[PDB]
Amino acid sequence: MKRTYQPNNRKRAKTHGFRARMKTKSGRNILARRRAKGRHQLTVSD
Amino acid sequence: KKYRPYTPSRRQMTTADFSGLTKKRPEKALTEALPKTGGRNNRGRITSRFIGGGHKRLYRIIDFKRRDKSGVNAKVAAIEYDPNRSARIALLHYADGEKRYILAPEGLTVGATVNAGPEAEPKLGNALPLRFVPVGAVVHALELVPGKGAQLARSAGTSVQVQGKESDYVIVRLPSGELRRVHSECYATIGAVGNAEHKNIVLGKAGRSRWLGRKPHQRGSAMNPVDHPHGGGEGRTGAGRVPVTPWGKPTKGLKTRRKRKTSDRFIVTR
RNA sequence: AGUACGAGAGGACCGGAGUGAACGGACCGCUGGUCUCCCUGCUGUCGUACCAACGGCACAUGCAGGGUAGCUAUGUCCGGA
RNA sequence: AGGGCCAUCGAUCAACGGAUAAAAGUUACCCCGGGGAUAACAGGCUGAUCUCCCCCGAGAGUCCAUAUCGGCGGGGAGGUUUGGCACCUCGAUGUCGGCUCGUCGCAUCCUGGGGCUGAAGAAGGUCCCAAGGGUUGGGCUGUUCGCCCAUUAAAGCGGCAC
RNA sequence: GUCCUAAGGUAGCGAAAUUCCUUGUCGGGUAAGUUCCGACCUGCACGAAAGGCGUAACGAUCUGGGCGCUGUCUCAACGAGGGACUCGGUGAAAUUGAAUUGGCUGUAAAGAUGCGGCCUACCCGUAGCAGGACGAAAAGACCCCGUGGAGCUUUACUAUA
RNA sequence: UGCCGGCAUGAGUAACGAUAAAAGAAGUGAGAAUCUUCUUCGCCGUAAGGACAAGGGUUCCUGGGGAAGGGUCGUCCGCCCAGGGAAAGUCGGGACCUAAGGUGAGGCCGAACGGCGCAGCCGAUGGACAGCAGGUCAAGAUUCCUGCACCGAUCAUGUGGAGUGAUGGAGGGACGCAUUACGCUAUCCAAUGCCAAGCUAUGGCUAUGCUGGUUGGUACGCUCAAGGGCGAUCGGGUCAGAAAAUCUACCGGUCACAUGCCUCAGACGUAUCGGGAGCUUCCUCGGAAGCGAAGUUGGAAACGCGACGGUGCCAAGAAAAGCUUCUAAACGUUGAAACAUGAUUGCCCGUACCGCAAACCGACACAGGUGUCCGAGUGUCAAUGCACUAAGGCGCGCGAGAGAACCCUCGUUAAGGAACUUUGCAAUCUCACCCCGUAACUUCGGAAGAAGGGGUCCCCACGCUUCGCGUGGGGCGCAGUGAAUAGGCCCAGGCGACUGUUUACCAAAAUCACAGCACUCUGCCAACACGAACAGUGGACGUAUAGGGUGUGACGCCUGCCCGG
RNA sequence: AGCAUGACCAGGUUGAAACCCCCGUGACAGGGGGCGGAGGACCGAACCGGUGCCUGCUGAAACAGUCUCGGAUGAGUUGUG
RNA sequence: GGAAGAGGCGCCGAGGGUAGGGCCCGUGACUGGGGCGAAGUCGUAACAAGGUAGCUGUACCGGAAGGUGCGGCUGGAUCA
RNA sequence: CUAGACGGUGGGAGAGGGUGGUGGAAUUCCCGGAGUAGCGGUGAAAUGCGCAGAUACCGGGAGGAACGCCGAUGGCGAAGGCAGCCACCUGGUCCACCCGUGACGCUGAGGCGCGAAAGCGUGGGGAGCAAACCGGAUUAGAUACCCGGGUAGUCCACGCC
Repeated sequence: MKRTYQPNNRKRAKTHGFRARMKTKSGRNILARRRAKGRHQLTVSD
Repeated sequence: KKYRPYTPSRRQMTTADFSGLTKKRPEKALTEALPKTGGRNNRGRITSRFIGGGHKRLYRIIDFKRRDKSGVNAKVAAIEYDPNRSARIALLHYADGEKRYILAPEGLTVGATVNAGPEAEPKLGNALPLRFVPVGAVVHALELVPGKGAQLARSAGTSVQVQGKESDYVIVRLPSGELRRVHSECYATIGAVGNAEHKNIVLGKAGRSRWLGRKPHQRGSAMNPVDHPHGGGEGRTGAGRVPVTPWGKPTKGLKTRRKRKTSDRFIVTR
């Protein structure tokens, strides 16, 4: 039956996918909360 | 076994109890358009009201009566039920520019005349100043808006007796608010309702309307200790003339003062 | 033993052959099942072109019945004197 | 403005070393901290109440102590009668009952040989001795128990965290 | 008569999914009951709208019986396909101080097998069984202690839209 | 009672996976039982088929080697290694339209971040083909070979000889439910209809006993329109579809139900060339295979095509590109466009693998998993329940013996049929079609498709008989739809008026759940809801026999003294 | 839950309202059936969810299997968003 | 050489049973109603203006006979 | 053949019926007004309204239902039942002038109609008063008779006995 997620990630593009933290300015720092903030790569392009 | 006409009030059949709907209609294809509109159910970043709110929205469309006239000659013929509520809605005619839904007294076959003109025809008419009330029969088009004029949209009541003529110039009663002489200076279309009672006429069971337009309710007492006191006994209620979040179940009155209702007394209901 | 006893109903210290119980085994040859391949009975499908005639499937005999060598109880004998 | 000093006044705070002037109920949905050094179900020191015997004279037995009991009370064995103890058991031992395995003890529930019998027989009434054996099916209940139906030589009592 | 008055019991049922006290008291069903009913009424502390009764079908709700059966219980009986045994490979986890790891009766913070005193076995392998280690798991979460938390409600002290 | 790293022991036992049969010849070589060329067996085949949907991305191949994995292992993998394989103008994105909703400079407001929205883009499965069957290797197909449809398309000549540019109103694509048939073939079935490769000691027949095999769209016909809707030249919108006009709308004649707007499978329905077994051509393995014959007759279901076809119901069923509905400044007289035709086009990406599938999610290749299209068969009221073969998938991550206790699974009983026990859940029993036959209660439509009685196969005087039953003489077995398919029955007492929810894994009940009525308030740019933000709409696009809270919940009679609090 | 586009339902039984002729029938209410076609009806496949035993809790899997039901002309169910 | 007993038989039906229906007598713990007996209980609508002139029709209450909404009626004595 | 029954002409009578506007003394009250201390009601009193302006008095207003006078031995009327203007429709009734059809009729468990007030239901409705319920008060006792309120109700449609 239905799991808890399943494929198809539209709400991880124009919302929470790479370039979608400008729509929410105080999300830009959130996007920048693991790149220009601390070590490590990112989590949207592996 | 009484009114006009066909009420599906099945006297206990099979999962379809005493219904109650429709009438006759010539059955129209489908509406040409439906200006602006938009939708329903919820609004303002939130929701509001947790009672009713089905699927099918709109359809109703405006029904601006007579903003102008000056000479029209109409006719009337077809008709079509449509707005959110079961109430029919007429069909008008003419041939000039717009349509504007118009109102509908009682039903007609193939004829009429119409004029919408100050001093015109005894039968069905529209636009005209206000002092024109010798008898004041069925209205079904009352309205409060100087230039504009519409108001009601329901097959319930729509019949008001007009008072005399004294100072402050006040007349006309209203659907269900006893004795409240209103100030007045507009118009309507003066006509019946067509299937009067037909507005709250009972249904069979539940599950073919309450979803299918509106939504499933017959609740009360959240039994929710937080903001909902009603609920926390062996099975009784004891005291507490409370409704919800202490909103006073009883009358408690309300709106008063106001523009109008400052010379529009007598509004008590039984 | 219809006695000692009992004025009347009835009925022993001794043992005697005799009927029974859950209760030890045994035994197949009195009673029965069990038998999943030995046969007959029947509907549906196929393989033999096709037919008397048969096989694969229907719980690992489909359905009605039958069945030995074996097993055990209701099968029979013995058990405490 | 104030302070201290002389002295002094404001709280059944009568929770009276009170400590704030200042405040309720509820969880068998619970989570944790520990726990029999903080209960309850078994043992356990104990032996209240439990089954059984002992003392002579009042009273039944026609009178008449003991065929059988016994006003009042007196010595205890056992103690699994509902418990008094909170000793290790909360790094956790889950009521009771039901089928079956049941195997122990005897004070003996039914035989046996014996004391007596206010017992003619038939059949019992109480006691002595040891285990050799053995002790149903229905009704209800979760049933320990219990009474109701017929049987049964009779349908046990204390075992075992009943 | 009067206390209380703020008032101050009627439609139905009445050991029925309200009776402690008792399984009530009479009666049907087989012999019979903490049961099903028919009533009586001295119904712990039933009822008026979170009702009372009535009331057909229908609801994987409790109780009585019967109709043929369910052969459950008595002994249940025998057979099968598959696991328990011959052989090739793979074989872990929960857990745990350490085993020349028999018992009594006793003793011990009394539930002792390494303790007392006594008796006793040729040592080992595997099949099978539960009385056994106070069986295993989370340091009972039933409870109490804890000037612990969370959760809900009430006019608890009080904030507050 | 730590944590990781390693050695451990439970111990070699339990177990190899749904218990849905397999033997072997032979290839190979390192021996071979599970590979390969293959005759025999059986399980599924509304499947455990094939294609489309998500997924994995490397599945598929030319094949190759065990270190390790597939819980034996193995000369099998989709392990590991280089290469090979999904060839586009029309099946696929966009651009032409769109419901949740997101977003949208200005703006409606918020302490910022922002929330939202006017002109808008998106966001979808969604509106949009104008070709079908053959010739294809190691894998790919309607793009590769052949008879074949062209929607608008690239230019120019020939009836037009003159029209036309926006968001469009159109007609309409815009379809709700159910029934009935008034239509239908592929496909299926009647095979001796056409042509035959040829026949068996089996016993038996060689002939009305016999394997097998034989149409397709482009095209259009009083032998395709079965079936649903009446057509046209004069005047005007006593003032707006932000103008006009050949859309809509209404008034006066001559046609004025004298005439048509409209199709699923046709009795040329065709040009086509494929077609049984094959001479076998082939190193006479692999199979590359020359060439080639029957162009026929009806009768069974569609969720395939009529399918706004009809009546009826409504809880009253979206705005919607395109042949098609209409043009203003301007454009326009001899050329701009609609016409016929040669020529010309749809861009990159998938089009290969398993696919309700050990390979996609369950810590793994664990007996789990949900969409879409076909869906041979006789038998059977239908039957996708039920037996078995196609095509196709296949013995599943094993193998044998002896098959003690016991153990899960199945069946059959003497003696009683629930005495068993908390109560027949379980167990196990049991419930054909046709006819006649049929209650207390009852809102009579029911309670019962009740109980009960006869038959239903076969030879036959015989129907609408291309298929049932039927007045009869009768045939086999103990019994006859006979295999499989299946309400247990009845009275009564407690709760609920039955369809709905779920203890996501103990527990689905008298519990909540329905109209009716009971208390109302709001009564509008409304009460209320979320929102500090009112912006927002829900309410409804409504203003009341309307909605938010609260009570029981068919219907029938009724519902009360204490407002001290 | 709310929003949209599509979708799933082989039959039998019961077969009611509408339509029609007749009629004891003034009007006319009403009566026969015909077709009609209704009803969270009937068995129950697919489809949604489940009342109880069973194997088994390192078992197949941190998760099931076998048998009995209703929804099945709809307070039905569903793909994706 | 067509044959008696009938030998196999075809619906009748005696007769027993498993079932659904109606009917009948008795039975039945409990309960509603009518009369009997010292006229047992408490009060007293209606007979007289028997304290509302009288019954009744329906309807609620309520120890009871009864209370109250209105109408018919003369079967009401009398001077409303 | 017309005495009966039947229809014609010409007139007249009324509270016969269904519908529509309503005429006004009505009486409870909403409001302003004048603006004092009681009103009310029994045979004696009171719940109530009084210091908030009660009782009453002028006007504006909401309304529902009733229809004095004529009214008497009255009329309509099968009968039940019905006494305001007008109108659409309509029933039964009257003599004279005979017009003719020419026995064409009177009754009749069964049915159809009516269906006195009230009483059922759906929606409406509400001034006056009224079952239940509730007050001051009789008396020993008073769910009667006085007074004081009020729900269905007395009210329009339609289906019941």
